[PDB]
Amino acid sequence: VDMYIERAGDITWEKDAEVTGNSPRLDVALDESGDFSLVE
Amino acid sequence: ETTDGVYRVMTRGSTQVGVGVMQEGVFHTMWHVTKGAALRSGEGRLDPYWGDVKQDLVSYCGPWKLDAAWDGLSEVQLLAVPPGERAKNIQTLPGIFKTKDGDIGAVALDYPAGTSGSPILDKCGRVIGLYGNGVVIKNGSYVSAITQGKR
Ligand SMILES: N=C(N)N[C@@H]1CCCCNC(=O)[C@H](CCCCN)NC(=O)[C@H](Cc2ccc3ccccc3c2)NC(=O)Cc2cccc(c2)CNC(=O)[C@@H](CC2CCCCC2)NC1=O
Repeated sequence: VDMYIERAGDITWEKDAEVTGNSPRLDVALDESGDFSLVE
Repeated sequence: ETTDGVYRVMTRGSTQVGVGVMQEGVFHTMWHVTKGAALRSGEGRLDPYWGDVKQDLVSYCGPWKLDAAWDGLSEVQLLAVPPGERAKNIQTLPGIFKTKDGDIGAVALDYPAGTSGSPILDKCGRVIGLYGNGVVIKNGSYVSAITQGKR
C-alpha cells in the first residue's frame, strides 16, 4: 500500500474568519487504546 | 521533501486518510491515520520515529516538535483539510474535556474521518494540537480534543 503525503497549504491564522461552534464542558475518560468516552 | 506546511495523507484511485504538519523537518499526525507506516514524500521516504497509541500521535523523521499550548482562554482556528476540499480556517472558542488527569481544550467541529490530523492554531499561527480524537455527544455531533504531544 502506497501511503504518501501531498502539501495542502501554509499554516497561518486567517484574519476575520468564521467564528462558530459552541464550547462544551464535558467529563471525559481516556483509555489505554487512545479512546475517549463520556463519564455518565 | 519536508518543507514546512500542512499535508494530506493519502493512500492509493487515492483516498485521503488524514492530515498532518511538517515543522522543523518532522512530520506530525495522528497514530490512527497511518498506524506508523512509512510515508512517501515525493521521491523520498519518511520513517516513524516516535508515537503513542494512547495519545493517538506519531512523528516521522525526528521527535515531536509541536509544543505550543492552548491558553485556556482564547479562540483558536482549526485549519481543516477535508478530503477533496481546500484547506479552510474555522475559528471557535474551545470547550473543555475534564479528565482525572487535567483538562484538555476541545473543539466542537464536525468533519469527515479523513480530516484527522488537521492542525489547530493559536492567534500567532502556532500549532497547539491536532484535530480528530474525540467524542460523540447525545445529539450526534462531535467534539475533538486539542491533542498535543510533548517536545
Ligand atoms: N461522529 C461524528 N459526528 N463525527 C465524526 C468526526 C470524525 C473526525 C476525525 N476523527 C476520527 O475519524 C476518529 C477516529 C478514531 C479515533 C479513536 N481513538 N473518530 C472519533 O474520534 C470517534 C470516536 C468515538 C466514537 C463513538 C463515541 C460514542 C460515544 C462517546 C465517544 C465516542 C467516540 N469516532 C466516530 O465519530 C465514528 C462515528 C460514529 C458514528 C457515526 C459516524 C462515525 C459517521 N460520521 C461520519 O462519517 C462523519 C459525518 C459528517 C462528516 C462531515 C459533515 C458532518 C459530519 N463524522 C465523523 O466521522
